[PDB]
This record gives sequence, C-alpha cells and structure tokens, in this order.
Amino acid sequence: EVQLQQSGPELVKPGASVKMSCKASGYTFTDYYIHWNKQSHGKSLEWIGYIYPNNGGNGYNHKFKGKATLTVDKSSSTAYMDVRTLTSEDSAVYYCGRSTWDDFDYWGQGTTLTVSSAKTTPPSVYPLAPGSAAQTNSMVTLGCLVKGYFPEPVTLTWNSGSLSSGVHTFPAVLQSDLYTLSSSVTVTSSPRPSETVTCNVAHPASSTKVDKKIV
Amino acid sequence: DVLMTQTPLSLPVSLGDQASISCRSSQTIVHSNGNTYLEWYLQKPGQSPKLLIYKVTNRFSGVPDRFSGSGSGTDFTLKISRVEAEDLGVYYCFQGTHAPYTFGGGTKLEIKRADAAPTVSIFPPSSEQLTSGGASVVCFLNNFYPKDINVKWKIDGSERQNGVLNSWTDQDSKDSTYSMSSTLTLTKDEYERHNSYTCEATHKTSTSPIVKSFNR
Ligand SMILES: c1ccc(C2(N3CCCCC3)CCCCC2)cc1
Repeated sequence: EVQLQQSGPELVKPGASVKMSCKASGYTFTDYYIHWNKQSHGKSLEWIGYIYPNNGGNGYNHKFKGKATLTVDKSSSTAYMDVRTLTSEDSAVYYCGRSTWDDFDYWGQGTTLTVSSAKTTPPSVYPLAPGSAAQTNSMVTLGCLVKGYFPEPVTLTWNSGSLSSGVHTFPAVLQSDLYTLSSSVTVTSSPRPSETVTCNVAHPASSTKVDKKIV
Repeated sequence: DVLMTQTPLSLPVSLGDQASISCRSSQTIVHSNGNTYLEWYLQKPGQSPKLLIYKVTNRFSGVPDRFSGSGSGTDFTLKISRVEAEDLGVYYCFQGTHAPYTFGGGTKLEIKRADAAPTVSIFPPSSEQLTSGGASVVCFLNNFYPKDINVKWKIDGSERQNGVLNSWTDQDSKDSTYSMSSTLTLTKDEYERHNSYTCEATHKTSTSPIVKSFNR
C-alpha cells in the first residue's frame, strides 16, 4: 500500500528553519508527484506546491515561494519541505500528498508545526477518583487530568492500551500558553477500585512518560 | 487564484437522510484538456483529508456508493444518500485546474438524532495537586445531544465563572453525541476556603438541570 510516512511534530522558534519529510513506501517514488499542503489550525486548506521525483520538476504557489523549498531524496524515497523565516502564521498542520498527473492519491498522516519562542514544559498528570459523583456501584467514570504541558502534542492512553472502550479524551485548551487535557474512562464497578486502571500519558517534546492510578 | 465557496458552512442531518454540499467556482474550472478537476475530500476529526470523488463524478476505490458528486463547470454538488454516522467530518472541494490550486472552505456534517441527557460527573482536586499547591475541580458531561448545553459552576451556592475552561470532544461517530469537560481551576488557597462545589448542567434535552456536587 502507498504508505506515506510523513512524520514528526516539532516546535521551532521564529526566524528559524525546519525540514520535514515524507517516506514513500509501497510504490515507485519516481512515478508520482509529491505535493505540499497546509492545513491551518485543523480548518483552512492551502496548496503550497509540488515536486516530481524523477527529474526534480517543481512549482510553487506564489504565496509560499518566499518560504518554501521543496526537494527530494531519490535513493531513500523521501520528499522534504523547508519552511524558513518562521513567524507565528507558520504554525500549522502540513500534509504531504501523492498526485498522478491528473489527481491526488494518498495523503500522509500530517505534521504539526508549532512556531514558538517558548520552552517545552512536561504535563502534570493528576489522577481523578470520585467520592462525590455518579456512584461507583454500576458503571463509574474515572479521569486523568494532564495540565500545564507545552508544546501541544501529548497522547492520553489507558491501561497500557488495555481499555480502549468508553474513553472520552477531550481536546486541550491553553492557559497562559500551557495546554490542559483531560480524558475519562467510564468503567464497570467490578474494575475500579478492584482492578487497576492506569493512565498512560506521553509528551514527545520533553521525553515525558508517566503511568498513573489512584485510591 | 480561483475562489472556491462551499455552502453550507454547517449541515445538520439525521440518519438515513440525504445531504447536499455545494461548491462553486469564481470562474470555470473546466481544463482545456476537456476535463474538470474538482475533488471531494472528507476529513474526519483527528485525521487527514481522504479522497472520495475525483473529476466531479468519479468515486475513489473503496468509497461507499452513497456518495455521488456532480456539477456543471462552475457549480458542483457532493451528494449523500442516507447519511450514516461515520459520515461526520469536514467536506472539501478542490480545484486542480487553474493555479494556484484552491480548496473550498469546508462543510460540517454533524448528525441529528434523539436528544440525550448528559451523564454528569464531578471530581474534587486529586491529592497531589493539593500537596503541590493548586486546585482543579473537574466535571465530565458525557454522551449528550444536542450540542448547546450550558454548565455553570457554583461555589457554596454562588455562581462562578473565571478559572473555568470547557472542552468539547467531537461528535462521536459510533453514537452521534458529544462529551464536554469543565475544569474549575482555583488555587488551593481559595479552595480550602469553601465547602460545596456544584457543576450544574443546563441543556436542551429535558428542560431541567442535572446537578453534581461534593463538599470537602
Ligand atoms: C503537478 C501535477 C498535477 C497537478 C494537478 N492537475 C492535474 C490536471 C492538469 C492540471 C493540474 C492539480 C493539483 C493536484 C494534482 C492534479 C498539479 C501539479
């Protein structure tokens, strides 16, 4: 399968530059154009330009020409976008897409680019038990509070991944430039407290993993 | 640059119903090769846009037959027969005829259904947060519908607002509801100085609150 492994969220101060890539496996990297698209705050979509991996033929949207630089690595099947002169407006989700002469094909997963002059500050994971809400005797709701972490990416998980049903992980809101997440797993009375419910939080930009539980 | 306008911005529909998302071009996007490059993308939340329809009329490999696009050079329409739950997401039309290639604004397909009163949960400050010095009172209003549903935090009866951050989870695709999180954050300092915490839930399902509370 056309597995485009576009990857890595990362933050960069303004003025700086960044180089993101897409791995094309499953096919002939030289046969299809690789395109670059900008998904601005999970909302707006804009086209940056393309690159064709057999001759290096390329083109850009005049609006991204002064900051975008597209290149390819033919021997390792990878395309790269170089974003430079990074002001706040550059922080966004960038997709890499495959296109035949006529149409787009498979888009890559996505790259998050936080343009920030700020530091990386790990999440404070405080576990939540009831004692005051919808009783624990039939089906109970537990929570995990991930607060005060920067930058934006953290994934909340449960029971080593051994509790995927009934979980509501809400998005994050930013307090004074920190992000606060909260998720909740509605489990049976039998499970908590009888059994262990472990909250697994991960935050790349700080190398922070903390597996928690409660009373 | 060719402008792409996607009406409606938001389209609510129930299950088994039909949906029609329009997209129009500031000018013809019929290519000289004699082809119209208008694409239809469906981006599910927490995902990337995937291709549904290419060249107005054609459907991508493995896309269900319920989606059908059509249009005339300047006006296009994506059509859905019997909206299903997994059809939530933002719908996009794209033009790869004139450069630079533009994307239409997008369209929201939330799914209408039967009202559901939220299962409300309240959580006092966990132990570590106190030892550390702050206090966060959390409240999970899960599995509800419709979306407009207010939450007022009241301390010892008195309404409270500043220090509260609410977050909405996207409309679940398996059941068609929402979940919200309200977190009354207040310094342990101002917290120990009180007894009861009320997370009240106003909403449009049954016109009567669901109140959760705790006292320290
Ligand atoms: C390089 C290769 C293909 C294109 C597209 N288009 C194909 C038909 C003819 C006009 C340009 C539009 C953008 C998405 C891919 C298709 C642009 C640039």
